[PDB]
Amino acid sequence: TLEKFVDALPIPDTLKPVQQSKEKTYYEVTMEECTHQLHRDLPPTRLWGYNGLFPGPTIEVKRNENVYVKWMNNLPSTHFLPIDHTIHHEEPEVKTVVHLHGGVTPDDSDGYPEAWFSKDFEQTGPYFKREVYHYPNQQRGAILWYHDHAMALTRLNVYAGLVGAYIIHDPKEKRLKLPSDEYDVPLLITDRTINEDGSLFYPSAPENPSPSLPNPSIVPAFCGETILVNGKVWPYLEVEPRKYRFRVINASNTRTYNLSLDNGGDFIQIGSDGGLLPRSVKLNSFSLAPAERYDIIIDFTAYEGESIILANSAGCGGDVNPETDANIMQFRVTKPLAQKDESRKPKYLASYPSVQHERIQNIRTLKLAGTQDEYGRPVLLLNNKRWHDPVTETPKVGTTEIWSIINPTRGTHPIHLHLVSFRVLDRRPFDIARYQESGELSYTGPAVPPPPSEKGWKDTIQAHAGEVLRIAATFGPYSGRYVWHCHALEHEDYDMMRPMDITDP
Ligand SMILES: [Cu+2]
Ligand SMILES: [Cu+2]
Ligand SMILES: [Cu+2]
Ligand SMILES: [Cu+2]
Repeated sequence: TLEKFVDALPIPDTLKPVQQSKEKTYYEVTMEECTHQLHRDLPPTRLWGYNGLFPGPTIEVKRNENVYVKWMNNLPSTHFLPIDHTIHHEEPEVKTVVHLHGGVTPDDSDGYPEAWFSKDFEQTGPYFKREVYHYPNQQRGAILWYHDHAMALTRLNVYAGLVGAYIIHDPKEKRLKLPSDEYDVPLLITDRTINEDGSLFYPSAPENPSPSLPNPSIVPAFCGETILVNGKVWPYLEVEPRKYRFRVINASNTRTYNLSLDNGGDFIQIGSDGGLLPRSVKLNSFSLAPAERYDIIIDFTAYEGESIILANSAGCGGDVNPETDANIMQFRVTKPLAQKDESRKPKYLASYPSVQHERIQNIRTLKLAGTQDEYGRPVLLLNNKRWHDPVTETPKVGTTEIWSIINPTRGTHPIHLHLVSFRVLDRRPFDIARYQESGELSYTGPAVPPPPSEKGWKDTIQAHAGEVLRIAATFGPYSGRYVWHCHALEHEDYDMMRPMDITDP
């Protein structure tokens, strides 16, 4: 296997605006097929990248900054990864649309899966309205990220390399003196399988495919043989002996990570998907499913000279392998201090979400289910509805709902709602067999409130097997057509995604 920790961690450059005034910031980002070396010992890999980079440029904005991004497709007319033509029913082969994950965004700038476009916008999907997306950024400071969201192609376009970081800085948070600038570093984690010739491998069918299966065929899960951070295989990062802030993003298709430091050191979590936690949390490990973000401080002050592995204990399709996927990256505490560490790790960070006292307008019960298709493949469904079925999740703008998510399946699903961030209320285990036979919900234990890591704002949430997860969301400030879905991309594409209409009655 590839030798670990021989390439330095890339830190994507921050994107520069094409035009900027006090009133408007304007960016242009063009999707390009390019080649990049992913490891010292590999030939360059053909990838799809925003501005031809993998990951894409980091975009940094201020809270309330009036931002526009013209996302453009300049990709080849043929994909290089295997397309399954049976999962969606003349359209172009390569369709793209950019979604700002976590963005409080008007609906026509949200990257609806059917708002896709081909090269130069030559062909556009039925929900396409505009070329230049508008991000008003009227939301809490947080780690966001942007990625492709095209109908029935999301798992492929994201795997190809179409992911990047987007950070909203709220100037009100500056007084906290959290590690900043060079000491504030995004970590986009993506698992990949790479052929000897350097080319990406993505499966064209399940292992030992039934003769009944189409070719190519979608698979329900992808587990990569190798882990990359910021577009390099098992990299090292030279750090100063001081406090760093890391914006940890799971940009993988399926894989969940459970992260720790191999010297037994602690993380201090300061933020979740939706921004700063009300109080900092000391953690020895944390779970990170697709699309979740952790905003953490690691304090290297006492560890000068040491090499510390960011390790992983979560399996993907089996037990973790000590020599491969148990490793994410390596910190080397060998960079001389550039200046005094004047950063802080404060306990008191932000207002509790619980200060809010919104009236519960609706309690929405939702189930994670699915069926089997004519080929014998599993089709994962929210409420046993297809993406194309008439909309059923129709919250009213400005109102608050409790969503009760029932998971009788064998696995976790990282459920994501567009537009909003939400509070986690509790998780409660239930009798799966009884639910499957009668549809009746019989609890097998008391409700468990969220751990401190989940006492802030979330937008992607692990709904574990055999549990009912309750979340509370206020639907706004915008009305329009959004979505909600499982963020395991293999599930999302077939067919665990539903429209979500926020109505203005
Ligand atoms: Cu996303
Ligand atoms: Cu999203
Ligand atoms: Cu799923
Ligand atoms: Cu989405």
